[PDB]
Amino acid sequence: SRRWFHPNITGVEAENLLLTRGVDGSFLARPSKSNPGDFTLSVRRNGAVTHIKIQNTGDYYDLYGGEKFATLAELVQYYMEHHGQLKEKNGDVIELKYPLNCADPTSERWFHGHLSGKEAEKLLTEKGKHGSFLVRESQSHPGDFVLSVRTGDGKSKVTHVMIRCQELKYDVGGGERFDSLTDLVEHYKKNPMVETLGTVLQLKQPLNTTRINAAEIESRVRELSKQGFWEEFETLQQQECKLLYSRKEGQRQENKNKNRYKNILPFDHTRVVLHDGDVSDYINANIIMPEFEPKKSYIATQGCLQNTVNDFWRMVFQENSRVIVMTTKEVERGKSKCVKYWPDEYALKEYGVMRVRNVKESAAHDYTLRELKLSKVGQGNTERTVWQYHFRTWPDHGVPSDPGGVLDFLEEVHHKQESIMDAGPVVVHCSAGIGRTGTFIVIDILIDIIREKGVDCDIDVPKTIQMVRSQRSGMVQKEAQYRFIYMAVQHYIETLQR
Repeated sequence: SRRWFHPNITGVEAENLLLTRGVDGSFLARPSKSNPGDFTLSVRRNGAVTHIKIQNTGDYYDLYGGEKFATLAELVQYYMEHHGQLKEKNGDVIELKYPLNCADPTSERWFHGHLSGKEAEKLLTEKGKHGSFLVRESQSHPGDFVLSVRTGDGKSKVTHVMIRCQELKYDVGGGERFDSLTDLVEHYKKNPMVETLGTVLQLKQPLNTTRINAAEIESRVRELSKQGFWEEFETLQQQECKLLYSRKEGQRQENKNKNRYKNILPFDHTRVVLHDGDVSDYINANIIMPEFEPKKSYIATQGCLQNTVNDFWRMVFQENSRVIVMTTKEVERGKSKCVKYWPDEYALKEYGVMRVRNVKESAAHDYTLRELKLSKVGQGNTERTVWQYHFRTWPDHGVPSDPGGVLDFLEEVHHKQESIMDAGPVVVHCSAGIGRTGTFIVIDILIDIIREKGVDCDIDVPKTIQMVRSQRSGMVQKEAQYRFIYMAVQHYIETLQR
């Protein structure tokens, strides 16, 4: 439902498109062909198109020479409405007014392309349930399309609705003619077709094409590497307009300086709220609570700023967290991604009301473990041990070339968490708390399913990531992190089968 994203036009085609069926204020987004992994926002201005470059780093999105953002959709939403203002060479505003929509269905979850009617029915027979649907290119073979829906031994059935494609518009056989399959699908999702005898063709969810058996990940990763990692990742990105929840508190003027990046904010419905303060209730952090159709939870947060060290420790104590995961080096590559928030070994420091004492550091190859004792000043007895696992060897660009460093790291983290009864959520941070942080948390979630349920269980990487992204914006930034997640689960899986 991210309709203004054109998954493969050329920037030249994007110009003529904006100049012919757009007006001043029209815009679209497309992936950059010249800068793989980055994006171009094309905008019509004074009857001319300008192209704004957006870099997707492993930590955020970077409007070149401007602000950083968690997702494309949050970036567009910012300028279309909430605050924003995007300015010219001098100081004249470039206004984003009118999304120019794309008709390409190839990235949509429900779209399957070349597919027979008997293979679709088998797919819906097998993995589907009530309301599961898919859209394939026409059997009876014209150049039309077929909507296959599963409704309802004979209690269930698959119904095939044909979709006419006539002079660049789509329909079933009566009613409205739509500019794209996506508009058609969204329309008849909201207004279900009814059969002559009353059967309601509800469209409740596209047929799941991404869930696999965990024991079978080696073959799926093979298929994905030959359908493929990039297409699967783009299909997930195409779902980000469903995740534009409000971030008002982080947007309050009093909280602006508590964000390392002003537009990378915690969702209100999941943010960590600091109690018993002096505002003083705000930290850029979200509970991540995995849910699927007794568990381990996480706090995803940014790296401390100088003025937020004390609230970070307020958070750790309040939430009874006993394990921190730091995914960024102590000295990175010149610019601070996190202010040091822990004492040196055998030292101790007060942080506001909070006292912490570094009891011991164990140096491993890929990480340092710091044993810290946190307590409220004046009230030793509120004291508890917090174990800081500082991951040291994550590369500065890209992901690690082997995930064995991360897996051993997370194994230690998991056993420590398990050793403390009723420990609160594991704290995880990186620079903005979404990219690297998102990668570590998703990996640990999937590995946890396999630890409980064993190797004969169902895992679904895109849906797990979408579930995480509804609790903090832009979790898991790039395709290389996405592949890393599959790779990490694979090597974990071929260690239990051993």
